[PDB]
Amino acid sequence: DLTLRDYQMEVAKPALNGENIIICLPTGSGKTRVAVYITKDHLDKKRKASEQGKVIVLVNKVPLVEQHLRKEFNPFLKHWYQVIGLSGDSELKISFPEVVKRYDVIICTAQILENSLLNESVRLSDFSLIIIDQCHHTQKEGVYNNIMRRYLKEKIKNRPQPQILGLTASPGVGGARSNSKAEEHILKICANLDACRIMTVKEHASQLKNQVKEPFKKTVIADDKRRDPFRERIIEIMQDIQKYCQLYPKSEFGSQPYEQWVIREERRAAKEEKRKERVCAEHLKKYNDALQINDTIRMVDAYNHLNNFYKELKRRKTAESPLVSKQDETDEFLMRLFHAKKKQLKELARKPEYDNEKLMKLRNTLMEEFTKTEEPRGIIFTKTRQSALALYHWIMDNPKFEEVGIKAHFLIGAGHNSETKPMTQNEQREVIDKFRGGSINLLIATTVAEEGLDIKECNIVIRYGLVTNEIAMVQARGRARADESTYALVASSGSGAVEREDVNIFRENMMYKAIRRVQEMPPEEYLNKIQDFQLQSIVEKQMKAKRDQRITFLCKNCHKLICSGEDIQVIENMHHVSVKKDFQHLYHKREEIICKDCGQVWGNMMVYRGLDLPCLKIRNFVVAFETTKEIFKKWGELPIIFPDFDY
Amino acid sequence: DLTLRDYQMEVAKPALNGENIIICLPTGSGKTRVAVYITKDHLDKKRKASEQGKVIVLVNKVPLVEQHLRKEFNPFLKHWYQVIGLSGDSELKISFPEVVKRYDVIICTAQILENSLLNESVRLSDFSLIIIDQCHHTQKEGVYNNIMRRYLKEKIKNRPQPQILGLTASPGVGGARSNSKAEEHILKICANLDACRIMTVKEHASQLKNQVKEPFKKTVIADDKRRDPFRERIIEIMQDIQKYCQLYPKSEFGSQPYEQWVIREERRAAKEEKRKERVCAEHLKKYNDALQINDTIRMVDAYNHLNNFYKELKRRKTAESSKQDETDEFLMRLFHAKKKQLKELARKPEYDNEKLMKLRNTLMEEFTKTEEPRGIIFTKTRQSALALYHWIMDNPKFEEVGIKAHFLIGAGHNSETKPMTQNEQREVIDKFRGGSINLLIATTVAEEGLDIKECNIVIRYGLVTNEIAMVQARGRARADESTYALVASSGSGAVEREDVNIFRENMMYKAIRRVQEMPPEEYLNKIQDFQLQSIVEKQMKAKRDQRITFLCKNCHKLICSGEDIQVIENMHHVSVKKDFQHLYHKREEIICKDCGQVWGNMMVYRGLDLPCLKIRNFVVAFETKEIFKKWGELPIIFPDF
RNA sequence: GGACGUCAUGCGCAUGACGUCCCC
RNA sequence: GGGACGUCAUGCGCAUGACGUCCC
Ligand SMILES: Nc1ncnc2c1ncn2[C@@H]1O[C@H](COP(=O)(O)OP(=O)(O)O)[C@@H](O)[C@H]1O
Ligand SMILES: Nc1ncnc2c1ncn2[C@@H]1O[C@H](COP(=O)(O)OP(=O)(O)O)[C@@H](O)[C@H]1O
Ligand SMILES: [Mg+2]
Ligand SMILES: [Mg+2]
Ligand SMILES: [Zn+2]
Ligand SMILES: [Zn+2]
Repeated sequence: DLTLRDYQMEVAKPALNGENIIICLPTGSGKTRVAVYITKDHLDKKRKASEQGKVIVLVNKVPLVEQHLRKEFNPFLKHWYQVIGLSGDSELKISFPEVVKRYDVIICTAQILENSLLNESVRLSDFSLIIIDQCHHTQKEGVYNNIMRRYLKEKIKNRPQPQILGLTASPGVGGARSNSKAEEHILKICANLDACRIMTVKEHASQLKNQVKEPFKKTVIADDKRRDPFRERIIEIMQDIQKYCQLYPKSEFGSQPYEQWVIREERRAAKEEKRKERVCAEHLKKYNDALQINDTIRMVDAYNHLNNFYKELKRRKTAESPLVSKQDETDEFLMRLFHAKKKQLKELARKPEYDNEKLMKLRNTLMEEFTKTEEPRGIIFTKTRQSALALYHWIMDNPKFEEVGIKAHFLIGAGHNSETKPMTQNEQREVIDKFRGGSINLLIATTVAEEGLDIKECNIVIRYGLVTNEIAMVQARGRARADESTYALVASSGSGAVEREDVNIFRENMMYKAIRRVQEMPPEEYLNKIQDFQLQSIVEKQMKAKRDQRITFLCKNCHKLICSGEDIQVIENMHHVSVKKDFQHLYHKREEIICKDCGQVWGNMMVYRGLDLPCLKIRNFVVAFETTKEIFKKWGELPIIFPDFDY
Repeated sequence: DLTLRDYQMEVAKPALNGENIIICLPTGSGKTRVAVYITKDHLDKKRKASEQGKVIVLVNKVPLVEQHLRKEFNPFLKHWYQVIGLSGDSELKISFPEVVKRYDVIICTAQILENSLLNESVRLSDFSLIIIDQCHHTQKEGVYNNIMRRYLKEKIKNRPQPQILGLTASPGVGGARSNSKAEEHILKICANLDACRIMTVKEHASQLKNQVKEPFKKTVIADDKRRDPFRERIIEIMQDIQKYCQLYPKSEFGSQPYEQWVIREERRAAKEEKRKERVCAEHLKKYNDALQINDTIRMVDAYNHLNNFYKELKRRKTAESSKQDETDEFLMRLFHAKKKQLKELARKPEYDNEKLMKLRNTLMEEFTKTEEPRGIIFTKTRQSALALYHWIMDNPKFEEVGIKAHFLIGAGHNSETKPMTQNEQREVIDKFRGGSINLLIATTVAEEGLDIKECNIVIRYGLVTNEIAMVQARGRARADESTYALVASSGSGAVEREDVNIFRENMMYKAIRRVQEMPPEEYLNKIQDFQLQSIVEKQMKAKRDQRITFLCKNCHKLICSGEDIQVIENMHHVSVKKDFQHLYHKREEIICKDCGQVWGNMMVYRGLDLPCLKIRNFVVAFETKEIFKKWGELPIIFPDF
């Protein structure tokens, strides 16, 4: 039984009458339900005018396909039309061109559609309604914009195109600081979705107000005026290393500019055969990491970060199943250095009084807010993955949290480009569905929790010194819309984060005023501006179309002669491997492939057709041409390509 | 008779007792008078302890040497000590090492002292008090910081140094947006001047308040909702050119990103022998210039900017004693077709910019409050100063109500507008205090340092820079019933940029209040750390600093080899081949014979008429091609003629 | 005329963190 | 495991304009 609330109608009306539009409805309003109502209405009128009704709903996240089916599309359309959900995760034995022709309502991740459009074929004439979910991403080189680039390309050259629905809560300002540049970004994503209007709940605003409960805002600041024993004890150690190698920073200890400098320094050193310098630079990064860990997490984690790093070196340096020797002077210096000051750090880390202030501010904000209701739920937005896994263990090892009600769990990302190891797509469901059950009470999450996914309503949402953009700001507030909701920001004065959130509050307020002006804009003006942005949106692709249209291997640490370019061959289209048979002797094995001479990590052992072969990563070698030298980050940056192992 | 007011004392006290400090006193308080009182007090105590008293007062501007002498230092110290003023403008036949030894009070531009320190020699032991004027410049690779880098270098290695006075009004925040990074910048320039404290008028704040009259603030915004006929008529013309060459922008018309794009495009085109493209890109810049001129100045100036540009091409293309390409004849005709329309449209006063009517309105009311009022208009570009002058001239109602105006621009030779002489700036500024000139239309030049008369109105005409210059500009208006106005348009972003500076200024006062309240063990340890890394910042620059054919950019002809070019003096590069006489033409200026592109200018050197060549106008071809901006960017150096 | 520095604005590139999608 | 995209922070470079200095 497919109703709409009065505000939902007001926003939908022009889409029901065929106009391409963007829809701005807050989190908890039910923007997807408006999509459903529009697909049906659109499709019914094509039946009743004896015509084609094919509707494709694009998303940016695999769980949103199956979530949009179960909870919105199937219940209201499966029994009248042919509905399907697609993704890369889907195991179908049917090509996408077929799925177009066999189905009426196609929900899928936008890249599935773009993959087909790349190239019997698929094209945008085949659909009559394209609904883009979270359309603020229709921007730059995003998939959504590449789709729309084609649509717009056809429009201008035509002198039979589908209808386009944009779905979002807040379109954004695109990092701008001026009300002029707010307009310009709004108009730009209006222009990318060829919208005849951006659409907001004006006439039924009072009704919307009651549906979504706006939370109570706080900014709990931490003036770090405590003594910082752990900091001081580390900066000592770092200065002892900086003298040893004679590499002096232009930057504060425990900060980004230091981290950038010390990484540039490790590279340069490695390129110039200066082991002593790079090894110290490598170690100096880990110490710098431990400082900023001490700023945010508990200091036992900072300690552990170092302890584990020096534990790893014991395995890689100590031999097993005769040499000049792996253990260098520089290595033995740094190892001893840490082993000397270790006990001090450990016994200092277990003093709870010198743990970070932010943690006591977090503790305080939790304890009061988890004692207002008998069944409360909440989220902590930490910045790094490690800080999620740590704050979990912080809550575990702390009986007062558990006693008052808090049973917590971390919720991180999926990627394989982090030093912390991810969660599976499936493992995220396991938590999030436990969260709505009440099994898990408190999500400690990275950005992952901010957009899209259906997470239970929250009584508290804590941004633990995390600020990103205006969009994510307002998304995070949307996650807390239960009774007596609270949106807290727990930063320190030294961060700059209180002032960055305050700029986002200014930006958000610009965004509402840029929407109010593009709406009030006379149509001759609006038309002429949108056409101009679209004309230059196509030219932005032409400049990238010119951009895109454009030896020996040595151990970074000890500079040994190991491999030629001819010795390396690709497996599949990614795993590069060596084929020489002297090569057996020049590496060692641990639990992982390390240099025999120096114990530097080279890669890992794999199996391929019952053969134990060595994988080599480009991280860990200096490439020598002929003379110029280089460290490349990923294999694709090299100039010559290697042949496949087996032809 | 050398007094101090009660606030001036409070601020000076620790300097009188020998402590290195920075002094923060508003514009109109008399910070220089505190320098005078400190030099005398310092020098008197060295006489009376039978010892060396040598004091060097560094400045950043040549007029401030002669101004500090006349109006502060000589009247109170010439009759008791040996006072002198130095600069690069000074015509002395005496080396600086001598001037050190012969004089007690040495006022000079800081580079004079650094030149000597570079290298009987000069060094910082020779002075006992160094007073740095406008010490907020003691930053980065500024001269003031290179001086202090040496001072700090000696300090750390010593295990007999002078006292150091920092003079400023507002030290700044250094572009920061966080109260954490405000502290960090304050501490950094505290650390560069080795100050024991930043010093502000707290105990006698009420008295200071009365001395300096704080102006009434306004932000007169212009919602440009008018029709813009001139704009539309130009964008038409630019689209006609963009189709012709097939170079399409990724940017708005009449803006910076367009200007950057269209300059990158002219270069690329010139490197790749694509005359058609570059010539259009060159012309497209001039059209883009005329749009942003239309945004700020009157539109007759935008028209004139184009007319004069196409007039120049008539001289360079028409022969005397084929040059005209298809692309050239296309663009020329194109302008000649749409010309009369632009001219007759430009003389319609109703379609001139709104900001000008907002300016007009803000002037007319504020120049009718007092019978003798004075004021300043801070425009952005030099052209917009010279234009707003002519705007006020050609407008009898300004003159009738009292306004007699004049422009006040810069000195440099790196602008498309031609400068004022050091002397010409005095001629205006001293006329301004006389009442001969009523209204200065100035670039940034008027904001810092120079003694300009007090103002009833100061207008920032869509100009915003940093917090420092903001507060400096407010300082220029401290007469009775003073007003500080900002006249920007909603499309600028400038109202919001000034609002960030207002936030930044407020951070600055709070960062000062915290470094002052900071316990000394903490303050010491932070200053020593910034100084330690300030020296390392020089070491990273000390590694940075320690690191073929010539073809006409337009027509790509073979003109000169590297061997054909020889330097005159250490700057004017010139060709010596004698086929070379034929390949250029002469106008009123050296142009290509084939295409009429400007190559340089004719000079005389030992009675020889020789051709100067600028690197702007040639594609350098190795064996790769390149356009270099200035000769020093090339890899091989040429011998002297 | 040359060199150097500072400020504002805009553009581009790099590093790190976070997230996503597609493919094997 | 590879490729692409986006977001945040930081750093670097180039362009335009304005200003200053020093040496010619
Ligand atoms: N017209 C309606 N009548 C009744 N319930 C509705 C209606 N629209 C939406 N809902 C309910 O609200 C839910 C939408 O919540 P949510 O997904 O948070 O909104 P959004 O799509 O804005 O994020 C639906 O799943 C449904 O349970
Ligand atoms: N203690 C004082 N007694 C008398 N006049 C003073 C005193 N201090 C300053 N002045 C006057 O103030 C003028 C200097 O002010 P100004 O240069 O505008 O301030 P600043 O040095 O802050 O730029 C001098 O010309 C002088 O006549
Ligand atoms: Mg929903
Ligand atoms: Mg003064
Ligand atoms: Zn090795
Ligand atoms: Zn030529």
